Amino acid sequence: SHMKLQFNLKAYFAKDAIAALFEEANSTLLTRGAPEGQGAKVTEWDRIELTLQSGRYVRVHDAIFRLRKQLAEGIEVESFIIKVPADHELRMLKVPYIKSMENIEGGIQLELEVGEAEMKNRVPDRILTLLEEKIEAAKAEHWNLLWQREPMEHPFKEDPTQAMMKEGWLKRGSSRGQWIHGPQSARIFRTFEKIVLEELLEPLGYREMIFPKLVTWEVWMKSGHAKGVYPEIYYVCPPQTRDPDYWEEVADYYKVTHEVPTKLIKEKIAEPIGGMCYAQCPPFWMYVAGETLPNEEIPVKVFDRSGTSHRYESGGIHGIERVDEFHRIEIVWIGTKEEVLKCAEELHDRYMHIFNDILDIEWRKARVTPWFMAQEGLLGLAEENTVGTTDYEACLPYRGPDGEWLEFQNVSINGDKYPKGFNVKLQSGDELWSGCSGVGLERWAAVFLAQKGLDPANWPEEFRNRVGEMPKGIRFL
Amino acid sequence: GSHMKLQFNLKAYFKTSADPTPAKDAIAALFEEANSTLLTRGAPEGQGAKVTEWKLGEDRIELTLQSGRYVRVHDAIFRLRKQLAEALGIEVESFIIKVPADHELRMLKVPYIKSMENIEGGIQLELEVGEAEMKNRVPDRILTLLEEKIEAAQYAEHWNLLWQREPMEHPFKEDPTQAMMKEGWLKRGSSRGQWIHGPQSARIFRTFEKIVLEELLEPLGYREMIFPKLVTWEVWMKSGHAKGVYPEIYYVCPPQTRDPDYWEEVADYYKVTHEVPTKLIKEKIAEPIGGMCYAQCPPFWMYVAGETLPNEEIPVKVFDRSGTSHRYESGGIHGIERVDEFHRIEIVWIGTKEEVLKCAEELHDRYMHIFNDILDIEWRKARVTPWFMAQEGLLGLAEENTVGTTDYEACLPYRGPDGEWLEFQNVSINGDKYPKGFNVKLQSGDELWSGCSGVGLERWAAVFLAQKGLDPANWPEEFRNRVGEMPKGIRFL
Ligand SMILES: Nc1ncnc2c1ncn2[C@@H]1O[C@H](COS(=O)(=O)NC(=O)[C@@H](N)CO)[C@@H](O)[C@H]1O
Ligand SMILES: Nc1ncnc2c1ncn2[C@@H]1O[C@H](COS(=O)(=O)NC(=O)[C@@H](N)CO)[C@@H](O)[C@H]1O
Ligand SMILES: [Cl-]
Ligand SMILES: [Cl-]
Ligand SMILES: [Zn+2]
Ligand SMILES: [Zn+2]
Repeated sequence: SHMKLQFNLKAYFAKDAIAALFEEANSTLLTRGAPEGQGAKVTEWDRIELTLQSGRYVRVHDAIFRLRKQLAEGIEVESFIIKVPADHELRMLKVPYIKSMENIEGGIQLELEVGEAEMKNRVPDRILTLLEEKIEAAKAEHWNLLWQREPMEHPFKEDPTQAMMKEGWLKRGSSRGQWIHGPQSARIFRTFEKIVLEELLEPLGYREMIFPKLVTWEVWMKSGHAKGVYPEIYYVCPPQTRDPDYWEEVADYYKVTHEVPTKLIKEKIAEPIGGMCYAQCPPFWMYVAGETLPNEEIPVKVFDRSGTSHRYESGGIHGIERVDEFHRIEIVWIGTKEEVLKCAEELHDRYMHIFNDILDIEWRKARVTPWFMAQEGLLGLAEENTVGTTDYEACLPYRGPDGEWLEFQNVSINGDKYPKGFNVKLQSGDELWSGCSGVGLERWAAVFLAQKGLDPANWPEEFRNRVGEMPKGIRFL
Repeated sequence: GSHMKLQFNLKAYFKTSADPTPAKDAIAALFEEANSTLLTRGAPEGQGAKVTEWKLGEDRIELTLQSGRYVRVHDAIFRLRKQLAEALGIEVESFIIKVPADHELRMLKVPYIKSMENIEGGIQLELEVGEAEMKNRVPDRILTLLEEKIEAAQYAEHWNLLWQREPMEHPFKEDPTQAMMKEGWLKRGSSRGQWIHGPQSARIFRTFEKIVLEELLEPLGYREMIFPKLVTWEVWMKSGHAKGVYPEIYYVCPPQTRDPDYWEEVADYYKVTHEVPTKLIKEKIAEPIGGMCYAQCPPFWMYVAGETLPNEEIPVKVFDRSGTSHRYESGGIHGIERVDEFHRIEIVWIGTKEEVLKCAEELHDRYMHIFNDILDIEWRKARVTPWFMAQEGLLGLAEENTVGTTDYEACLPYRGPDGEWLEFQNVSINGDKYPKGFNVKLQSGDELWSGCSGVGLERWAAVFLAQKGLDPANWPEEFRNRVGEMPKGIRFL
């Protein structure tokens, strides 16, 4: 039912002549209605008690400081109620500045808890917005094909991870979804990196940088990840102190029992400062944060390959196609909208050549949900049509004729999100855009070895040329 | 030191059958026999364990056992249990250990220790232990623990010169980090002691890395691997780091669940306040599973853990350069010479003692060429406290004269004529520690040794740029050839 939004405030801050002010304040001072007469109205009333109410227009905490002006010839809060319309009931949720939440036979009734400082800082605004966004939501990722290569014959049908484990290419690491790469598998990773460097990054004029791998909340606040990335983060906590005396109990406990006291260690570490590299590109942005670029400096074309990314993926035993610790080449570009779109197309042309002529794999491209929207809790598609992600996918023969194709890398136009988030300006003042491309080496390896096999004699001439003589593994009895 | 005897004193009783009375005399005979034959086994002349008194009861064959260094009372009582069960439930009354010590120790919370008091000659420990603990060899580990804390309470870091280069002219005296910041080579990252390297600084790192590959790793036949960067408690237990690495690790905690409903409260908090609720997040993460890469080599050893290597497969010569190392160093605002996040090439080798010694020699020879001929820096090397001991909280040297660490140090002219030199890399011989810790064997049954070498790229840069400056025109020809044409940085208004 069409219930109405209602702001309700009880507040208090010798004179009888205030009858020519308060009576007319309900028709002159607070009458600023948008569609019609939608201002603050009917209610009852230096303890000057106010019970005045409002809707979306001329808010009760925007009108309460307007009465601070008129009466000038601190505000203490008593009761605050927000009646929010909702077509159906909603689950109980704890949200700061909310004391009570109740679903009824009408909608949702919130009981907020604010001071005058909280009213000034716009607290009821964000609570409303969030609650309205939860009721608006009260489905699925987007996908459509752009191009696919003609089907190929697939003489190799085995799981490449199984094939790699059997043949001593790699082994499982100690941590969840983690691998140790022996000489052969390492040779494959470095050859993919050499290809991306020589066939893409150098001819396109990209410059190497080293991005930080420990990412703080500050970065993820600016990148928007602080909006919903939490389920997949590997959190990092420093110790509360470096004082050995403080850690002696833990060390002594271990030395006697041969078990590390993980519960006591958790008390002795600080709250998390952030987490391990997740999307890779965000910590780069502190390099350009608050800066203004001269127009001759763009497009800024940069890449990183200096470490591991960590994601707490879904449970189960997987191959190197799905891991909790991975190795990516992050490619980032910044410029005008036109340059960002042009840079993206330059990359597509270089990726096409690589996958067709060097790896000679069967692959496709598809428009999907923007990486940044997915990683902060959202789905669907971006508002601007030029903004979004293009996914690169390839078949894994072992998965069967109907198996799902593996996303092995992406290319994204991010719009002005990052330049806005990190406050990066252009000298001319024209809007800055950015893009990025993530190359997953474990994913390239899953695709290549699933299609081509582990035998150099069956790999394309172009790849084999770039590999050199394959190294030997470490053999055991 | 104290000459006082290490002694063990156990008051206990058995129950290896259904309850009798005093109904067997062979008990008296086997205790006298054990003192003369059984409890002497594994002990030098007259240093065996002794049952010094015994009495019977209702299913209680109570005895007072005594011993020293060998055939310890927690080991000897199971020798007696096997006897008193095959010839015909251990409960402990008291477990006393007297340990020689010069100085008195501040008592601390240690499991299975009821009492600790000073005596003449050393320290007396009354243990709170049962039969499971004795079988587990808990008394042994308590003794090792106390011996470590007694050894530490005596009269820091060791240092002795091995080779030094003839002093060079030092025309550049700027702090290379300040110089690099002013010229747009790098900027500080958001995290404590963290840096973002622009095109110019990254070019330098990559050139060092190429020098190590081409001048060392390739001609010496090293094979690249990729070691894990998130390190688990399992790895650090086997490496010994679990013994005291704690004050300096960046701890890693996974979420307790991926369930988005569990994390809704966190996201909602941020959306309303614009603040990340770090206190609530700490409640929602799991206990730490380990921490970020610290020594780099330990997680490799999971590759060889519990395996046997064929003799034709050694020496095993591998390296890793696949990511970042993280250490919670001492506070203060510093340059790239003192960082919490660094990039190292970890070089590892495994084989026999003589092969490991040889591989160490080969690396030293290649390093000497690099620093003398290519970087052309003023440097030295010195024998120092073994890296693995220092990261366990220990000082001094290993008692095997060949086991230890050689540090490479170089002067930073901005620190002045008397400033401390900077350690920029090391080469270590680690003995059997890692093969033993991870259970790696050799087919021939001969001992397996390993070593490692850590090349810290930030440290190479701090040293090279402090001595040579940031201008390529003043760099050595051999270095300038390898760098190629330096790239432009990103210019700001
Ligand atoms: N758990 C994982 N295991 C292995 N590779 C992964 C994993 N997650 C992502 N990748 C690789 O990283 C690429 C880009 O990751 S992404 O989430 O889609 N997008 C981003 O993070 C962007 N910032 C670009 O890197 C993917 O195409 C995939 O190849
Ligand atoms: N906090 C740090 N910042 C930068 N570089 C470091 C830091 N700590 C160590 N290194 C580099 O890593 C090298 C070896 O580190 S070590 O602690 O001495 N020893 C080890 O951990 C051994 N496993 C060898 O890697 C040092 O010589 C130094 O060059
Ligand atoms: Cl990130
Ligand atoms: Cl480590
Ligand atoms: Zn990105
Ligand atoms: Zn090492």
